[PDB]
Amino acid sequence: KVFGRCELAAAMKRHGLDNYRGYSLGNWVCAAKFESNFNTQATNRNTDGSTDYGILQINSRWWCNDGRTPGSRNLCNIPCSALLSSDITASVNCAKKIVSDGNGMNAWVAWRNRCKGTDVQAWIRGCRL
Ligand SMILES: [Cl-]
Ligand SMILES: [Cl-]
Ligand SMILES: [Cl-]
Ligand SMILES: [Cl-]
Ligand code: NA
Ligand SMILES: [Pt+2]
Ligand SMILES: [Pt+2]
Repeated sequence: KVFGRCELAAAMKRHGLDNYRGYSLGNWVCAAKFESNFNTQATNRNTDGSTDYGILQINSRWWCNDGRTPGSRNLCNIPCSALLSSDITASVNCAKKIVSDGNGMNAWVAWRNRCKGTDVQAWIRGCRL
């Protein structure tokens, strides 16, 4: 599913991301925008052989099982395919563990390079929330 901007902002707010670990909703909407362009079915293979999945590009090295990432963990206890659903629950639930892990939203490289320190409020501006 390709979410609209305000559509994803509502879904992410419903699922408790607004100010989750201190990160305002705009940060999560931005991170989705640059990780996946809001497409739940986004996948990207990494040179190390892991794959990133879903709206927040969650990596199989740590967080999910795809059966093809040797040596990896599955800390969200889900098949990576669950991260591709039109329903964002598995992605958000897994992202809450990721952002709790020590480095906050720096775990999402696109967030650090493109969202951090910017006017992230713009991403939710105008949305009924
Ligand atoms: Cl947009
Ligand atoms: Cl915000
Ligand atoms: Cl694996
Ligand atoms: Cl933090
Ligand atoms: Na894995
Ligand atoms: Pt909804
Ligand atoms: Pt939820």
